[PDB]
Amino acid sequence: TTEIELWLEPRMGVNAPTGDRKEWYGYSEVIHHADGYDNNLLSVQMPQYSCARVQLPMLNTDMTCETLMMWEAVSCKTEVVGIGSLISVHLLEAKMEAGPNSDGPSRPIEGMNYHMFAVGGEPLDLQGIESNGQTKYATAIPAKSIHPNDIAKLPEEDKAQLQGLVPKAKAKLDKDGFYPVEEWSPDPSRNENSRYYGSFVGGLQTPPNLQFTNAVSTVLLDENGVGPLCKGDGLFVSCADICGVLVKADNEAIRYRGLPRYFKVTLRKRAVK
Amino acid sequence: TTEIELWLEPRMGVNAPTGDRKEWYGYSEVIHHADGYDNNLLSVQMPQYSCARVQLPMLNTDMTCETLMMWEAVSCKTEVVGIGSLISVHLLEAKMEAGPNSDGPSRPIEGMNYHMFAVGGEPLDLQGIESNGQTKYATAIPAKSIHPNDIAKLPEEDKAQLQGLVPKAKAKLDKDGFYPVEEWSPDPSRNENSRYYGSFVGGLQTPPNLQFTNAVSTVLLDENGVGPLCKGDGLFVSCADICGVLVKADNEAIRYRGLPRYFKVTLRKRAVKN
Amino acid sequence: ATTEIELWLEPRMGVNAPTGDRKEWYGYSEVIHHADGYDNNLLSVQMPQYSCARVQLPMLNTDMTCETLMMWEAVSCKTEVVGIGSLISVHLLEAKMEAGPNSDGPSRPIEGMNYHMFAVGGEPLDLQGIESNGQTKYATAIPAKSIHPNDIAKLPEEDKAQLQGLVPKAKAKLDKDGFYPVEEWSPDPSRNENSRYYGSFVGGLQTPPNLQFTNAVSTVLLDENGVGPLCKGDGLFVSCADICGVLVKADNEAIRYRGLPRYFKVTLRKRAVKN
Amino acid sequence: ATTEIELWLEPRMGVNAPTGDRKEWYGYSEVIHHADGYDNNLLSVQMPQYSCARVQLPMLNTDMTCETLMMWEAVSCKTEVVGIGSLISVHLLEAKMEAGPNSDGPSRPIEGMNYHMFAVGGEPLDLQGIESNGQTKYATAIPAKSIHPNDIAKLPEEDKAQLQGLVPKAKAKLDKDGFYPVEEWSPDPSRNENSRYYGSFVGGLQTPPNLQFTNAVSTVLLDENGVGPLCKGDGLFVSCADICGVLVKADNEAIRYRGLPRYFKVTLRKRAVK
Amino acid sequence: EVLNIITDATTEIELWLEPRMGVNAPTGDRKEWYGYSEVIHHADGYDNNLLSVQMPQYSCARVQLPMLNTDMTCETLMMWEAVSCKTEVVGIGSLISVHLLEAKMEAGPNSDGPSRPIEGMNYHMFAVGGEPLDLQGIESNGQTKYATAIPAKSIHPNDIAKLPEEDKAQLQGLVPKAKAKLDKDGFYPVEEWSPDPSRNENSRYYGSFVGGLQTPPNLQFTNAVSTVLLDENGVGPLCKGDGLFVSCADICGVLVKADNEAIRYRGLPRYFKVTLRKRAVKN
Ligand SMILES: [Mg+2]
Ligand SMILES: [Mg+2]
Ligand SMILES: [Mg+2]
Ligand SMILES: [Mg+2]
Ligand SMILES: [Mg+2]
Repeated sequence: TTEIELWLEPRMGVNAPTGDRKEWYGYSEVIHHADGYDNNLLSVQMPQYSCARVQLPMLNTDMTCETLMMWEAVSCKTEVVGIGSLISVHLLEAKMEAGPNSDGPSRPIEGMNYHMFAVGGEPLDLQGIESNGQTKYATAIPAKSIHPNDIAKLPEEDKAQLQGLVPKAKAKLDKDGFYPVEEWSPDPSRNENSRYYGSFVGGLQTPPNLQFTNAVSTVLLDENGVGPLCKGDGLFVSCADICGVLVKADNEAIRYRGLPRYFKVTLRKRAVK
Repeated sequence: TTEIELWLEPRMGVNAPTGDRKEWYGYSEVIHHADGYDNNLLSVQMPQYSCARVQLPMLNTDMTCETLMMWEAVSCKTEVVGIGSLISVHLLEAKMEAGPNSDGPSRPIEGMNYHMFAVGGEPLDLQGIESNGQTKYATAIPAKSIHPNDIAKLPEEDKAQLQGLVPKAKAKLDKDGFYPVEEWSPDPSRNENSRYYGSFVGGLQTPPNLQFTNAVSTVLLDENGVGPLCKGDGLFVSCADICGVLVKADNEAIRYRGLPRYFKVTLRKRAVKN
Repeated sequence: ATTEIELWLEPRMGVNAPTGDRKEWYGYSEVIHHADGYDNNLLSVQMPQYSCARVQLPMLNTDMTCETLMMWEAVSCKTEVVGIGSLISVHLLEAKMEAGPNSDGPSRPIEGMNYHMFAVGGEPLDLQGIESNGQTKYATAIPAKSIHPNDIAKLPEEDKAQLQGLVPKAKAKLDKDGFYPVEEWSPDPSRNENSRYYGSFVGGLQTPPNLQFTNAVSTVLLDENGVGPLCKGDGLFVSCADICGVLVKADNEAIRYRGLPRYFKVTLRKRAVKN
Repeated sequence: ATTEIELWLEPRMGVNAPTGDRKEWYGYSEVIHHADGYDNNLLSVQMPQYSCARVQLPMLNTDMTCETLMMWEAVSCKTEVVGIGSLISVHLLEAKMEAGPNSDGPSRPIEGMNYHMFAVGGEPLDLQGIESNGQTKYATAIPAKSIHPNDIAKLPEEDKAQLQGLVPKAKAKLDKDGFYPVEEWSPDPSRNENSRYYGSFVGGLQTPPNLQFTNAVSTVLLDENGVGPLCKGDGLFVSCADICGVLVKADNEAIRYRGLPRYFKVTLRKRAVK
Repeated sequence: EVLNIITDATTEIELWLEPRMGVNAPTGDRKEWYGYSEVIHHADGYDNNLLSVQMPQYSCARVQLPMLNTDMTCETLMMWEAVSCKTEVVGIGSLISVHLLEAKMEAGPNSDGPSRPIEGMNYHMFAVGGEPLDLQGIESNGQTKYATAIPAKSIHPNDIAKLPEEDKAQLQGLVPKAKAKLDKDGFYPVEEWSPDPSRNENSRYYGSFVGGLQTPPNLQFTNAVSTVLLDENGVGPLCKGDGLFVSCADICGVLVKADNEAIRYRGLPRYFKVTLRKRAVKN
């Protein structure tokens, strides 16, 4: 038996409280309707998956032996923190929800809620897609994010295929704040050594629906009673928690809002062949 | 136990990234309110079911034996991929969700959500229906789609019957991207060797509600512990996943949007009476 | 010992046949306005009704005088609303456009009130009558095209406000297809001891319709003592009503209800009873 | 050994009888305006109330002084709201039309607040008082048409803001039908040991009413020790309240609450007690 | 070290927790709005200082249980173990009111219709533990201006983390130093403090949130359900010092002012009934 705790901070676009965008950590950069067509869509405008690898106590001195020991993740407790902050109606720079001569409340955080968490023994497998195959993305050296066609490398005239399923558009979630949610999803064709759980509610004004409790556990064992086996004695957790949007007052454009997620994974030892 | 994996790409109307409509693959053609009355409704304006038959390993050397082996589908995992892409508020040509002089976001994908998947040992049985019996449909040779009255062959003065249940309007889901969702539904009076599961949320602005996970399975065994029996060593898989609509900015017409679905079907060998 | 029974029930939303002047709106209701029943007489074609049918089962007993008889017992059923995919249409005929007045957008889809109920019993489903407005004016026909609670209760005109509560005399059996309007009749929970009914309702004019369809789900009809509905006279009685929303006309924004057909598959067994 | 009990509870939305001047709006409330209770005295007919009734059961004991006595024990119940189909009406008398000003569209259907609760017990249901506005003005008549929390707590006027929280003195028994308003009284969870109540609430003015009806479902009334409500005095007490939405008037856009009758079927058995 | 249960070994506890939406007492100038928050405007906290009365807070209370051990230096002692509890929000029916004082009218400009009912954000949580509930701090806006009084009427996450002004944007993520214990009624704002899942090993909390300004409130109430407080090992919270700690917060929606369309939060009281048993422990 053993237990592992850690926090995953949100990666909505502004992924660090530094630089010019310092004051909007935990948010995305402002997004307009023609972005990606009038201009190049920035990394800071695309909410990304969070990820982390935890080094577990190394179990095998000689890895050449036929019978080895491995950490097996049996269950997990996970929770999104800071949900109470979403009741705010005094949001900075946010649009007022009232008539022209009023002094009413600001728009609260509302809209798209995308929530996923994953526990596995190796990086999460991702499948790429594009809502618009010809969306213009900015490029920097080094790269601040990675998009499906950076791997599939289809000709520019063939990028409409990315609106369906491109088998070459696959990747591993091997870097935090690097894979945009709107382009990558957990790959159901793989992820045999991982468990992921996701839900999505669209719309711009949809009421956010979130729960939080410390009395619920997610069992990670499969039908055979075997959970994720941590290769290299590494535990891989990943998440994504878009909780809604903020509506700017001046031009009504939006930023996504994310919240931190907590993990407590319970592991046992298993002998493998 | 053997597992079979495959993807079913969406057939919303623009069913291939080729031609003039190449850039809107995975979407439908633009739809206006008077389409089908002011003109002929196009096949690219009607989302259709996706289907595929998978050839399984041949099991029998002689089909006249009283006892034969058949592949039995016992369970399945299925998932709609690309759900995170539905958060986009920078959609091409989409209507802006803000005031007249603003520079706000675009409408995200929202509206009708029609999600169904099916696993069987033979093509899925379909039942035809029309919301408007007198809807005008375009015709090409060869046909790009098939409609209920193409089989029922009712006189034009009797097509209002298709707004109810016309028993002669039956078909098998035997062609990918051919049977429109708005005209064909899984036939509950048949499909004894298939299992289908469907859900529908209407409206044009409804927030889409979707889930994705790899820790959930659907048991395909019936009350007698028998799953679909693959006739001719063929596993038949069907789906249709309308995830909402995109609203044009210039004239506010809509395109349906669909997403690919994945299948992992678990099968075993069963001996049956012949 | 065992038998299965299949049948369809076509919707009875008002226009109950693809014949006559209203032929093209079979499966819909007649157009309804806010003052109908007040400035004019409300028509039966404007009132969705329950669908019902009696299925003749194989005869079980020869001498009906015998002390011990045999009855068919419905144990389970599968039921499904077919044609749900047609509700995605945004090109509905004569429908209001869902966009700015100077656009060329889609039509309003079928949305709004969803009233879904099905029933299986050994006798006609017992109904209880009610009125949302006691003084609603209903058209009169001989023979009648529909029946209303006061046709049975027969209260004086000045006492019809009682029908907005519960009038015990306002009771009937669902004994005629396309005859008992939904807005006036409900399953009677004070009876129906030999029937099983399951119903749900979601109101509003713009509510998104929420419907499911599958063939891997059954409904067990046995009660807490393991007894299902016993078919009297060797007759199986099925009932249903499936309002899936409304259509909004473009010219004056009035509405029509819309329904879809429902399928039944009931499994029955033989059961001995005392006469 | 075992008995069954049936009874109907008619709604007490304000107009609590099909007699008098407000005869035609039985089953509804009186019209409610925003400034009512401030511009005037709020009427009892403007406040939906709980229904209740005591059902006399067969007498069991010839001497209430014996150490061992028999009592009726309610083990399970079947309850249903009737008339749900009537909520589809879009031709409500005097109701606001939901269409453009030049149109001839349908009326507003019944929608908005849904407050549904039923209770079964061996004695009157215990209630706890509250006020959303402590200084609400209530009309007075002799005999009283309803009762309010401060009629029992008897706080001075300048301290009535306490009733916007928890005032322990504002307690009462549901001992009179069409007498205790819903907006002032809730079931008291600090008591009601000999009762079972089940309630739900969806607010707002335009929320779609969501209701179900079936005769295949029962509610078990036993507690964790397998004991149900014991009927003191051989009397069974049932209570309810079923606000199903509001009607909006066309002329001033004010509202009436609308309720529906509720049916009860309670199964009882004989139990010996000390 | 938890041992076995001792089989007068049980007891029951009841109490009410009144809402602390900001106006936390029916006294003073804000007396008439007890159970509500103070009026809130969009630019509050930016062009002025946000007040304690404008920030709904958690309710909490300690219940003194019967003393179990006379000699606290004994090797084997006994503690109260909370096994289950019933909890209920009272006054839910009051939320049907459409004649709310000073509330905006929901009708056309020349009409006389109903007021807006209570609707909007719903935040409902309750917690039962053997010690104060652990809290984790956060800020929706890092630079929100908060009014300060001596003594303080509420506490904010940066009062503990003590970050410099140019680093308060970290409070929009997870600042580990911003932790506290729910040890004071009407003092910890809901919009800044959440139950800390990295701690609270001796507490059980259950919460849900539905946002938006016009969302229909959805609440239930019944006396026929219990919440089992035992963990996976069959051990409920152990009450250190024979003290039972109950916490809650029940924002049920907002009231919209008619004159300027600004809002007040509204809360309702919550009831608790905790069942406890005697559990042996090793000191
Ligand atoms: Mg695989
Ligand atoms: Mg069949
Ligand atoms: Mg009866
Ligand atoms: Mg008590
Ligand atoms: Mg810990």
